[PDB]
Amino acid sequence: MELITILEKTVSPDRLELEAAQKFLERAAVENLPTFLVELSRVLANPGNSQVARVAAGLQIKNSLTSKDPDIKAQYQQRWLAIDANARREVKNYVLQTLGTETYRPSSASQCVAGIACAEIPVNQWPELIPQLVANVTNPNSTEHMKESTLEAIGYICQDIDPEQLQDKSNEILTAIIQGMRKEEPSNNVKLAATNALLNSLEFTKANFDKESERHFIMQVVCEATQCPDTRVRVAALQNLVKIMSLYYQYMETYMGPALFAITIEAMKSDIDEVALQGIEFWSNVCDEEMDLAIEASEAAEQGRPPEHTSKFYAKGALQYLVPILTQTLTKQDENDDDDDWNPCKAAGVCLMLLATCCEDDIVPHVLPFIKEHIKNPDWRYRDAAVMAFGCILEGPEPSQLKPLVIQAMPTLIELMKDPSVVVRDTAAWTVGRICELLPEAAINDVYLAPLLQCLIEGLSAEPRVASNVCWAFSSLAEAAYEAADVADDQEEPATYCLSSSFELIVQKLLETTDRPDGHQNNLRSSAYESLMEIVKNSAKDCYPAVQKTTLVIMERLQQVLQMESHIQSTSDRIQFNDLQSLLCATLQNVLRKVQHQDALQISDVVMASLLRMFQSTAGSGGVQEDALMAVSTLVEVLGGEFLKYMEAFKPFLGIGLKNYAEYQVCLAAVGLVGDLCRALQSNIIPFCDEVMQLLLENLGNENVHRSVKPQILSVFGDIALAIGGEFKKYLEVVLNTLQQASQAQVDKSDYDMVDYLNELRESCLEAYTGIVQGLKGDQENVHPDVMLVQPRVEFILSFIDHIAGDEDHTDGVVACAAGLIGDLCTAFGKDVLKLVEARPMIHELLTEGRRSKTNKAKTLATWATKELRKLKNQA
Amino acid sequence: MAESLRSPRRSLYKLVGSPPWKEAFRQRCLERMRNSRDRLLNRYR
Repeated sequence: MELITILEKTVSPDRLELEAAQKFLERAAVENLPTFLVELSRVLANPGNSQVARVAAGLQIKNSLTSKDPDIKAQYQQRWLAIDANARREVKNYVLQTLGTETYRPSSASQCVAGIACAEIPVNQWPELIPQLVANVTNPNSTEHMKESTLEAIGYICQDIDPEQLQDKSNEILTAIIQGMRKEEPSNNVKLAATNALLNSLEFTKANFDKESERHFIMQVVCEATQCPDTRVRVAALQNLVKIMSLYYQYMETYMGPALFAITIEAMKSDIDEVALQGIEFWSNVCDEEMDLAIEASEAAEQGRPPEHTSKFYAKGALQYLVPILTQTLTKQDENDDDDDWNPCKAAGVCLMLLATCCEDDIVPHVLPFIKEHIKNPDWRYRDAAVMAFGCILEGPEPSQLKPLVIQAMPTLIELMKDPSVVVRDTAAWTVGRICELLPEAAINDVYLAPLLQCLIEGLSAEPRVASNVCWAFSSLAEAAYEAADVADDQEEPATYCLSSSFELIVQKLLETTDRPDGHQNNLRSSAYESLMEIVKNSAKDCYPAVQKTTLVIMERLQQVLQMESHIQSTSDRIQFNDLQSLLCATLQNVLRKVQHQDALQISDVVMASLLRMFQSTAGSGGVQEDALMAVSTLVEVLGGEFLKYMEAFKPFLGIGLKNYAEYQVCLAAVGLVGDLCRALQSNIIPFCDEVMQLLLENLGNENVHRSVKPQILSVFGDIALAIGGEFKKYLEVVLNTLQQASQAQVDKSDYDMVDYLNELRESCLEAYTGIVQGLKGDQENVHPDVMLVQPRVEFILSFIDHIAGDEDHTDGVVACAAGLIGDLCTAFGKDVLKLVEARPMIHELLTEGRRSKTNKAKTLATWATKELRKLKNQA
Repeated sequence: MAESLRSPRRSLYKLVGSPPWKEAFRQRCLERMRNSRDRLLNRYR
């Protein structure tokens, strides 16, 4: 606080008295920054200042110039800068002996000095701190307190400021810090501080590493620093070998083998957890880097150019030393644990999982004997290790080689799922879930499908830890059975389904598990509802009455929530009921889309009533309206033209939704509903379309919406033009100019996100124009005379598509939309467009290349356009 | 074939590995809209 106050702390330290004295700080001292450093700069240099008082000064100093938000104290840095006619130059005389005084800790004084120095370095007008620090690293006395506090301050400075600033004297700092990196200093703590400082200085030392002269010595010192007695400098040295690996992989071929290899293998073999964990981290990072390099090499091979970064295959080179020590680590499972601390065995598991992906199919021979032999060990440790390891290697090797192992190990897994231990059952459930999720052909065999289903349905009533896996095991299995349908001749639905006999029992068991009193553990309830949605989605032609029963039950459950929706006492109530209502609405949509047309009629009334009553919600909130809008967006499509009766009550709520631009999530859903979904009303939306068009124009005027709303609005314009058809007059002049003006926007190639965003805007305008032309022309064989109003605009459309064709950063779809837009102009007029096209042959490139495009839409549209054009030019 | 995402090591353990269902619904609805629009456009040929 103050010189008068700090001496009182030395005599009588307290807690309430310090807070009482701190009241005047923010009132006077913070504002009166000048002639306030002087009083704090005359106490803690004195050895008579007790630790308890110096810490109570350092804490308040650090609070005064450090904060969670930087800029509010950058203002303090600016206020401090104006005082540098005394500031930092008077405390030069103070810091030189404030260090390394009294009790053997930095007492947060070094943290205070770091504030001053990180405040100065953005201006760089007073470099003299660097000699003030480096002088006492080679000083004759070299007391451990001074050296350790100085190196700790250097670390603070390196880790606080933006890395770009400190490059002015990087070489000197690097040369100084390595002097304290030597074991020749008798003090052990100085080694700890030196190792800590180097870790944070790697950010900006790039100019030193990029030439061998210093780097060879640096690597020698760092690697020799691992052969050290103290545990803290061992772990810190390995922690400095990692994050050296990630930053400078390219140079490692001279160091990794002779030095890093043996020390890292011995580290993984270490009995103490820390060193083994650091070795696991190192060898995980090296294979992460090799995976990225393999991805880049694949990209270069696809482009045909040689790769710019050749891989050294460190992880792939050495497996016989890695796999056995890795597997043995899994045997040291903690008997009782909270499953939250990063135990070495979990790291070993994730490292082996990464190794499987990086090494691909060479991992199998090294790990197979352990899995085969220890799977039946009476020691539960080895059973857990064998089951846990087997589930990690599922990725990587192709399913052809892994198929026989799964086939001949499935009988063991089912009986392994029941075990006196709990962790064995948990890991068996995890393994079987991943097996059925990743290798569908292995789990689709009927040799053990019935025992597998029986065991799964029996385990669905078990603890949430295994139930959360049995859900998502039923999923990715039901879908695989749906895909592998015995006959799928018609596109409508598979006539028969491998799960047909058990399907109703599966649905009943899922319903019983959904409302368990422990559904919140491991998000069991949400997983169960998602699994139920996936089950209903992939239902067969058969078992429809199970869907009918599910509809009745889910409708009973949907209206049941409406009471607790009102009876709210806490935010968690809102969280839980919002999640429950969203899941209920999604399941109701997914189950309505499946039932027969006739069956939906008897439920539509109650569905719409419940939906409209729920839509009131909290008088408006993005967490509720989206679900209702999607549900209606499905009901209107499934029901068809009968929606006319419900439209009258619903439309004011739609007019609420359209104006919700503060929440773009509701806006896009409402616009989608307004589009082809509401288009099913055909020539009956005419009374309602006026306010809809007004609101859409307003959403086109207000420039606060998300960038993705505009294409949906253009698509809605096109759909409305298609729907109304012959009564777009007094409306076309209002939208044509808007889309004309919008279409000419441009953005550069600095980010390909902007490139494909512009591509979406292009295609959305293109399809809007196609819809407008189709709607104006009508389905009649003769051309309606009202189409003449768009005639003067055609040349701008051709110029716009030519401007699209000028750039070559295309993707799929735009070519098909261009073909569609060109294929109807000939039908519209047939006498003039044949001579606007030929003046600019650029579209012939799109047409001819479309014939060979890689997608059905583009091929069909380009063939149709070419047939339309060629059958009109022949008449000449 | 690689794919997936390089999540931090903390959350990579015993993961369910399922994307959020809410974002999937929007993509599914967009695909449905595109398919319906194409099917309606096919009626004129």
